[PDB]
Amino acid sequence: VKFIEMDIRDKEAYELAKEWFDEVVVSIKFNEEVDKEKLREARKEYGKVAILLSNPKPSLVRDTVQKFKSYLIYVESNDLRVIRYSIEKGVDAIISPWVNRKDPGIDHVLAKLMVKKNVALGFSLRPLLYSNPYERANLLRFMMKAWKLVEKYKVRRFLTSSAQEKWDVRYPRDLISLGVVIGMEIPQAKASISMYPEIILK
Repeated sequence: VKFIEMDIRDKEAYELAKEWFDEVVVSIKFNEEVDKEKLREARKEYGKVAILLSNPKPSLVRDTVQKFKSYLIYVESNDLRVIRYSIEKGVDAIISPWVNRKDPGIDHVLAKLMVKKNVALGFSLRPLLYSNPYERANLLRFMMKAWKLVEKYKVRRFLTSSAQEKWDVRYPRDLISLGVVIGMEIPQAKASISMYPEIILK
């Protein structure tokens, strides 16, 4: 089986993940404008790079999906309006929408739209690692609820470290264990780091 890490956000984490996965995608964060040159080099260098829009305005999302068609586009936002809109615009993935929210960041209506628009939901490990015991428990609760919805409607999904440091990276074995903890069966967790990433990449 070919395991894939869809979201690495640090150079040293990338080098380590490359030793453990068949393919690693590096996410380049942008908040106001997407820089073609900053991306261009990443492609030649890393090969596979995703544009990560962090708390973007709707206009930024629209522009990006139009201009950069050959790039994967991920959206991280805690604004339900932006999340819904990004899904409608057909971005490739919504990453951990429950972060900085008091709910899963996804519901029945949104899950249905995600499947229709072929948008994936990315489950990040990082938040759990950086949180204290109490915060971790709340995050897990929201992640579990998000998983049940994703499973119920067959929404594409993937597990990822979303690593910012070398020590945030995890071997497939341990990402699978994360999947089980949030409620996935072993095969589902395995598919979340192989089959689904393959479908998302095409």
